[PDB]
Amino acid sequence: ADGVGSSSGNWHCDSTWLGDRVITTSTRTWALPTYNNHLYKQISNGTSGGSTNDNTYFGYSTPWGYFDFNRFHCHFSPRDWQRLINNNWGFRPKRLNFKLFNIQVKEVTQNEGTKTIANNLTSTIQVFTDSEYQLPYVLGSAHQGCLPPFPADVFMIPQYGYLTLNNGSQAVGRSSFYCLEYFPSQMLRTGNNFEFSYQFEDVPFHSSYAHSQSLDRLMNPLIDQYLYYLSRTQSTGGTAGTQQLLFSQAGPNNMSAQAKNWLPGPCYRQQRVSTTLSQNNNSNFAWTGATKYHLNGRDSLVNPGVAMATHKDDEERFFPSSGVLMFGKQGAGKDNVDYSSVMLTSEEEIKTTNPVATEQYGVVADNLQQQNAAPIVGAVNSQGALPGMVWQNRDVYLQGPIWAKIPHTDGNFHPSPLMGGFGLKHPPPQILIKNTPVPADPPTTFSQAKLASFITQYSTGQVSVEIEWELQKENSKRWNPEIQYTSNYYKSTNVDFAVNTDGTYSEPRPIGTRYLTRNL
Amino acid sequence: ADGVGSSSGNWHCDSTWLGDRVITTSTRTWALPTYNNHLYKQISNGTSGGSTNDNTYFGYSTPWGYFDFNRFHCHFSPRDWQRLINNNWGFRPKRLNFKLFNIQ
Amino acid sequence: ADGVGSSSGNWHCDSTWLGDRVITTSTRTWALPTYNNHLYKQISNGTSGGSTNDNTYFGYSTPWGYFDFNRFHCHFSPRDWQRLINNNWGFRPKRLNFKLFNIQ
Amino acid sequence: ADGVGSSSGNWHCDSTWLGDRVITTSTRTWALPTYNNHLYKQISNGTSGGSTNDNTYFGYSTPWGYFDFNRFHCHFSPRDWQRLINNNWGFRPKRLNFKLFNIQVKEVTQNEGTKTIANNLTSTIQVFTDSEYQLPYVLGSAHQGCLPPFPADVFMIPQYGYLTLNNGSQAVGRSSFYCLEYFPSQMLRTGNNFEFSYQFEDVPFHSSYAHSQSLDRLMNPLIDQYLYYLSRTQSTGGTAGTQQLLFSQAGPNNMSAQAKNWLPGPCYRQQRVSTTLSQNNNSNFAWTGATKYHLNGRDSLVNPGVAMATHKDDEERFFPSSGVLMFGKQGAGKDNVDYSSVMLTSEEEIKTTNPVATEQYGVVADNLQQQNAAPIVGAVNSQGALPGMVWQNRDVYLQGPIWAKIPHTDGNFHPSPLMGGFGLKHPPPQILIKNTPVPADPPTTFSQAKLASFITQYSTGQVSVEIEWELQKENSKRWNPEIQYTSNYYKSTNVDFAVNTDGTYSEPRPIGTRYLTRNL
Repeated sequence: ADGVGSSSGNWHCDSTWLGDRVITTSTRTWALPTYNNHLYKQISNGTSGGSTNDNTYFGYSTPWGYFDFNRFHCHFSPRDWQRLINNNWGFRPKRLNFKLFNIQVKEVTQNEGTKTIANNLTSTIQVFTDSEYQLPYVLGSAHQGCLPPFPADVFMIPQYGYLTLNNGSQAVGRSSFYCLEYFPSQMLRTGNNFEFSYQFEDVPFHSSYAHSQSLDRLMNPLIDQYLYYLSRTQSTGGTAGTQQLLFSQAGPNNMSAQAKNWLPGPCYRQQRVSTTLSQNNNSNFAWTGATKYHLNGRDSLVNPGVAMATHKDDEERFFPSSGVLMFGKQGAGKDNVDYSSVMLTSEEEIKTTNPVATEQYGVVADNLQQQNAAPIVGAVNSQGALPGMVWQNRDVYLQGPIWAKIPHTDGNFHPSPLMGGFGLKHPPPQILIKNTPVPADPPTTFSQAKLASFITQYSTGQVSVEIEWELQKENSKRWNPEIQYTSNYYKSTNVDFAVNTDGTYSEPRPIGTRYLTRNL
Repeated sequence: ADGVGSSSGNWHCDSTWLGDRVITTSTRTWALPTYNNHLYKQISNGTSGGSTNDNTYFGYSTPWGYFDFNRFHCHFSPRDWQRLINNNWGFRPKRLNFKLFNIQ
Repeated sequence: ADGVGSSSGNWHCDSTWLGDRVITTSTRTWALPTYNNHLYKQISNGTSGGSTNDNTYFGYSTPWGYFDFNRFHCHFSPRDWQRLINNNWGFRPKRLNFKLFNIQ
Repeated sequence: ADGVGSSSGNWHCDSTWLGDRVITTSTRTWALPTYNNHLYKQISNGTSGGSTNDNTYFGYSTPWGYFDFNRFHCHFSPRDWQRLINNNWGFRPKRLNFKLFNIQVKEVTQNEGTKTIANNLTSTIQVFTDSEYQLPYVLGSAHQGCLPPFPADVFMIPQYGYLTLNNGSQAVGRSSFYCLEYFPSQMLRTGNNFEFSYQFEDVPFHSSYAHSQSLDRLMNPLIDQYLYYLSRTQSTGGTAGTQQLLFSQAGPNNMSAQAKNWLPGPCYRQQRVSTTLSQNNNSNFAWTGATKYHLNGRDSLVNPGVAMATHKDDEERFFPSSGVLMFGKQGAGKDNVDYSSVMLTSEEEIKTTNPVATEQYGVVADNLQQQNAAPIVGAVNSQGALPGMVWQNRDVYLQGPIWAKIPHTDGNFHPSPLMGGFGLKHPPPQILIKNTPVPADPPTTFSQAKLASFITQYSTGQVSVEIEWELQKENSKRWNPEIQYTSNYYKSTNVDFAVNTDGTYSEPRPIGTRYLTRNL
């Protein structure tokens, strides 16, 4: 059986492409510190400080840590991603499998200036998975702390905390406080290992492709319609303008006037920003000119927002202020970092079905005309969903979030995450882990107070997560060649998606999933 | 079997409300020092000192320690206490179960 | 069998809280008059009177009456409502049963 | 089957004396009116009026009525009572059986000055028995409204109401309100009948007998004791009084000094009142000089009190103020009625084991003696229960209550009712009855308000209750004759326990149950 001298598992990273299933397994090495000196702590931010009313919060920061595998590049190598996005229309997860193994718990002490570290063989850790969804589910907010993209990186496990209802910095009566030690957990020593399995609930395949037809152009270019439209309301060419109702059949000449069975997806406008600096207005409109939503007296910037085409044809320089997912390049600052450091994603492929983010949805009439009163047409900046309306969801990326938890609520509309992903009602249960506190020597005379002196301690180990995927094979009679994701053919100082001289891994650009085409 | 590298048990805190039975489990981490340098000692207080006649005693202080779970809040969370006292007229214990494990 | 001198049913008001099911029964005493002297009648309101255009209607008023149990407090006592809303997240009806009896 | 023209049951009054079982059945005719016009009503009394702080209450008066059979003479004829109390030591109920039948519901209306009454054959009544004990249990307070003693009397069913926690006339948050229509009840028309059965929980036989030995006299009159007592602390007869401890054996000469294994029952003193007017003090001490108990700021007279001998030997004129059960003679007023109208019961038979009500329990020392300080002895007026203490319960009467409900509580001491009776934890379930309201003609145009106009209506019928009893036969070797209950041999204007010229039944005297003797 297991013991201090026999390893708890084996390293696995691999991808098994079998028919329609691709099974991706991965493994990393982690280190879990001691957070908050084994304490839960109230954390809050009020408007009495320098903070504003939108930035207030109230919540708790627990000593527990948690594993987050929720980004795609955790599970896919750039070459396995290329096989996926080039050769397949859609993919969805089926089941996953998860393991902790090879647990090394280490005590570390300080004598003057020297440091020394040593195994503690009797120490434990605590691991439970929240499979009844009874805790604040904090995954899916696109926080840092995921497994690294690159299998040779060692990563620090992030601290678990949660937010609760507040009023200002103060808490209200509905505010919940959760004690994570109040669950059953599994205590593991260095010989022990951990495992669980999970099976995804049925979800629509992520549709990875671009339509080969725009929504308005579904017509036959050759044949006229038998339907009529109102072409001309005035007498044409005569010495008088006497109004006369003239009708016409729309056809290849006027295709903007044809009747159509469907409408574009819903529009919620964004502000337009140009990459060229000279064009943008001179002021700071980033927050002020932003598109926000007002909930309970707190203005919240709308990010990334509803899926909407980034820009129209032959304008690549304009992008919606809050609209696009923005990834930073390797080694980029957290605050006020210049444009060249971030990587702006763009949705070109949904221009067909979805309206441009920075432009109006359309035009409606504002008034009832009269012989005296001219007709007036207003702009529709924000448009909810109407019957006969189709749209595309936002695209997933190699760097972006895999799924999200659909909040438990009375109703939702198209419960698909706005960052892109797979909306799940019962998402993969978040896994929590902590170093079991080991006390320093108590006094020899009894004391009621809790023990405030602990041994400085941390643990390390190996974690493996294996997700089975369901692929939708591309079956198409298109004659000409597709567009594929290909690496740059020309020479470069170093390979892309590979280490540099110093060993720093880097991902040069965001890679979306839609290179294939279908008919709209 | 058990050894230096395999843990002796798992953490359990939970409350199972089932019909008329509620089963409350709990777990804590403790530290047991060395009392009296491994000695029994006579202890006493007389009235010959500043003490009065009511406060006199005679007894022994052993090196042994002891577990006391005898308060309610050891076994109940304020929310599990609210389910109890709001929804039920009476309650009595039936049986208990006790474990030490993971000894360092 | 039934007749003029034997009652058609028994009074029932009660609430049976059993596991996940709560079964609420209720009983009332009613009186049904003669409406419209046994007549259907056209009723309407036009804008030619003092009424406005939004308040116009056209319809019929029948001699028939109808039972409406469609409010919650018909079926729940304030104490049975407190057991519901305090101790449970969600509730939905499953089936109902309805009786007229003791007709005078 | 049953109908309007066939009767629902037969009349039964009888007593079956069989071995150790006596089975007493009874039947009466009742009339149940319409109380409160079919309304529950808050009732209260505050101290803001003429009322005092002790007399405040808060509660509700329901339209429902209730059957009370809880007095003995409901179930026993004076001759059946004589067979019981003369020939048997103890008796307890076993089971009962209860029936309503022959239900006549009648409407009554007023035209000018004339009155007219008529059957309503379709009308119902509602009857439930509260067998889960979920209502205020109001039986056992010795209220009026029981079945009449005499089978030929027709009695009016009393109104049901209950009291709840108050503060002043106002109600507190724990105050309960009960709606009796919220139970399942059985609705009966004129053809229907009602029945239920009930089985008494095991109870100690009521001990009906007087002890033939006093508690202190259990000794042998012939033989001395081997034990010694302190007879004399001083030198006797000498020229000096030098204290010397002398001991002696108690015997036939001094039996007050003997050692004894037991003590008398507990004592809570009462004030002594003489029937002779010249002896009593001149003032009104009835309430002021009373023995009361103070509960939640309300002084409550202690009535009848703990069982204690009414008076000692050769004093029949003194009685404890609140101590004795007091029955009124036939046709006596409710308020300030003269002495000759009430019938005072007396406990002679418990003088043996129990202390006299109007006298102290005993004497204890108040101080530690010294050669300087004389010994001081105080009186014990109220004495709780000590180990090695025996007593008798108060006696039941032909007119008095049969049982009581032992309140549901964490603890009780000797849960036997202080009025006398059988304390039951699950007493016979109180039976509630009401006339189902029948509306007067509603208006022809709908109205939200509840229907305030009803048909004036009442019902009548026949009720039967049959109780099986368990007797403890008297088995005794006493040579000489007992004392028996015998009617007056001498002539009189009319028979006792029988009608007078005008048809008025009367019971001339209270009849206790203890004429037999046992050895203490």
